[PDB]
Amino acid sequence: MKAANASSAEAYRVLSRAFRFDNEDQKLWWHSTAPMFAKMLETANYTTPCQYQYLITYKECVIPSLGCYPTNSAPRWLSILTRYGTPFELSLNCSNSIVRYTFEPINQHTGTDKDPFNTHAIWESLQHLLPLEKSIDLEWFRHFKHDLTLNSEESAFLAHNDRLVGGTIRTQNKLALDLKDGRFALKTYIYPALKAVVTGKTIHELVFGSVRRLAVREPRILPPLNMLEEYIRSRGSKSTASPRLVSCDLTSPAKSRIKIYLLEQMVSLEAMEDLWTLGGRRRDASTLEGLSLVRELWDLIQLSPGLKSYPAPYLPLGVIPDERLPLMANFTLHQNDPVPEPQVYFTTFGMNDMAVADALTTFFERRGWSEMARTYETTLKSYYPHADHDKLNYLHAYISFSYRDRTPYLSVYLQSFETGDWAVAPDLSKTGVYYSGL
Amino acid sequence: AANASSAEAYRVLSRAFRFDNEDQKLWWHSTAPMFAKMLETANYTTPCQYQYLITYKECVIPSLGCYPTNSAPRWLSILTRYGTPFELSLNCSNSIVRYTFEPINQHTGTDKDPFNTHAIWESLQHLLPLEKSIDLEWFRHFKHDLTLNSEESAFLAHNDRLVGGTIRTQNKLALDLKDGRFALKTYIYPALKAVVTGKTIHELVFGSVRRLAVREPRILPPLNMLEEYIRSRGSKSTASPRLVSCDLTSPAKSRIKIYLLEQMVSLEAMEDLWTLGGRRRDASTLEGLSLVRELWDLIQLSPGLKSYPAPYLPLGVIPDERLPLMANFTLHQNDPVPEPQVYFTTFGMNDMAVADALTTFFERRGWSEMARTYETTLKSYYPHADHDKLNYLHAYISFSYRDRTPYLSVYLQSFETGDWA
Repeated sequence: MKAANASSAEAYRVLSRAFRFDNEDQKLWWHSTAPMFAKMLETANYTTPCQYQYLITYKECVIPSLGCYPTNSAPRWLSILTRYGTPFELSLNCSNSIVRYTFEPINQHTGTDKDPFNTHAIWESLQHLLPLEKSIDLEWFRHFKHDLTLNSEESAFLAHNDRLVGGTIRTQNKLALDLKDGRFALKTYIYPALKAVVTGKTIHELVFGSVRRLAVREPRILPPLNMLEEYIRSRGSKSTASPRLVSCDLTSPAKSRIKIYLLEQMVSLEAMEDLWTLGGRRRDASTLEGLSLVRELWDLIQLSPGLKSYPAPYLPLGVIPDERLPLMANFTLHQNDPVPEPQVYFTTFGMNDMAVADALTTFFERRGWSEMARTYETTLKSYYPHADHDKLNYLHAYISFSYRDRTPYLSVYLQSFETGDWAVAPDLSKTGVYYSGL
Repeated sequence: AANASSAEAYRVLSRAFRFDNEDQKLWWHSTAPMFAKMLETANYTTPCQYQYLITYKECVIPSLGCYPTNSAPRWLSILTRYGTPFELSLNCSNSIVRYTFEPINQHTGTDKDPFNTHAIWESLQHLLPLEKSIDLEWFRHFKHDLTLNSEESAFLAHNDRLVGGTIRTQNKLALDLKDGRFALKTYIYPALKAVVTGKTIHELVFGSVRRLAVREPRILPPLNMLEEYIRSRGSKSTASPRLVSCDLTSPAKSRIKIYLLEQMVSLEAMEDLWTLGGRRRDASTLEGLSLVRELWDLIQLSPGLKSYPAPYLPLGVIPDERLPLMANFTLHQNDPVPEPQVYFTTFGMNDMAVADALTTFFERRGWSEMARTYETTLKSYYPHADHDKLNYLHAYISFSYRDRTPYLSVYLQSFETGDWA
């Protein structure tokens, strides 16, 4: 029978009738991403006024910061945000039905000699969002931006010496919005890799150094920072885990959570357990309860185990993945908890989407999330209603898990590009060095 | 200002040739402008240019599989970082062009040959009649010992967790084009054989050469010395055996090479391979070492330990990687000491910078013609590229030194050349 299509979502259709677009790229970005976004909000039980509110802020404040509409046939900025280098991604917190999105701000100077590593554009996006949420605070943002991203003179140096960085993805920072209660919370993610190159320091040194400087004025983050650094040092110089980025909430320093992210190139349950417990340092009842759910998710998802290289820097659009990625975990430095809190990522990108959806659905049923369980797969298909669904192997980028207040928090991060009726407006998943199938 | 698609032999043969499928036609136009221009610039006579290009088109192109794109299933070869199964190389010291390829046929990657261990025999069938001096005695020995057989292939296909992401190439062929003939070589990759047999690659390679040495005892002394050197590096060594190659010719004339991957990119690591940990201290070794050091200084490889990279890259994607070194050791039948050849693995580095470094090296050896034209010719292979931003043309540079003669070869991206698209 005729199946659900996200291009039918009413808020999408109504807003399309109302909006001014002065630029073809913004119009394309809207029609490419809004069907899925509107459908995701609807299915997550956002009220109709909230659906309008969040889509309008997205169109007016965010779309103009997404750059040219991405194609393989013209130059575009390649973002670390997705494997295809596109600068936008939706995520759903399945436990509390909160929609989130992340984007990499891009403007006219991005990738030119005025801003060759895209270190300046974020300020222009912040200019547009700030008036809408008076609780936004940039104190920590400013600190990490200064310490962990390229400044103008480092940018000029690296641009003139760009053979040092070749095909490296250049993203310095992204923003994320969590959509709740007619408001939004803003977060930043900061990528110190190129700052490490220009300074001759390691990412570890930059990140731990910057947080320690912050801890002079906010001493409450020091105990978990110290524990995290001890855990890291205990793994030795041949460790499979390495620090790669930081994030923080753009809110009052009293409340903001700093997260430090470790890439974990060993894909194994043992590696994920070691991260979850920080090498047996984090052993309390609630942690061990959460660990049983990590193990259940591990068993359901069936990631391809073993050591993983870094992948190709990006995939051209239209290309079917033939790859498996490292794991990742991050650690929150809670102001009221001496032990860092882990969140782990099951990196599913490249795996069969219908099998991942089945694993998620089983997990949802086991948690008694009966709404999520019966709607998830039908809704996911509606995002890409013209696709050969059983062959897809790139919709689920990763699944994140944390356990706090004895509550499982599971989020899915999903390909968000050319959704709904876009596709109408030789089975590669099963060849190459990996097999992906139902 | 030159364009490889102007090469006369390429233009003329393009007017002459029958192609029965689009894949072969695309392979020809993709690779032949560079191939023809390379033969021209290396001073091959006109009849030689035609002879080698015709044999390539008729005997090799039909063994290259489907034309590589990102939108259709294809065999991913270990020969290049993009998984394409063809690569040209130029010996810059003697102006000899070589090409290497991985035989592929209709059964490659199917349940009949899931690791592409059988296709090579068909390619050999097409080449054998053209060159009377091809001999397969050592080939059959090494292929038996070091590549997967049908049973092992079926076992690994049903236990794919053991293979997971790994590039599956078992064996490649190489042709050296000299004096109206060609010399045929094979490279054999025992990694998956090691998985199924439980042997290390070291055990497989050294065992197989020891077995051959029963019939050819003259290879034993250099093999023993090489193994002694490897053993002296211990169990945490940054260098490990990865593959073997040999000539496909009379055993009396054939050289076996054993290849070590060296994860530590440093002049120290390079020198230790060059001297076999101080075992080679003769005048000739030291003259060669002088040039190794000069090349190291000019090329400026990024030093430090390097991980294995992604198994391959999608076509079109510029790399962000720096790679391990490699060295091989020749077992000469008339020399007790193994001879090293070292590889400066340049893939991922700025190509114009590497071409500048090679140009300086050539000038310094008095190779005036080579120095004057190297960069112009290289640009002519990819005439529409933004040359100063290229970082994937020079895969690696190899170097050996013997009989007062420095042998420098370049191995080059060979795909979508001249006026492509």
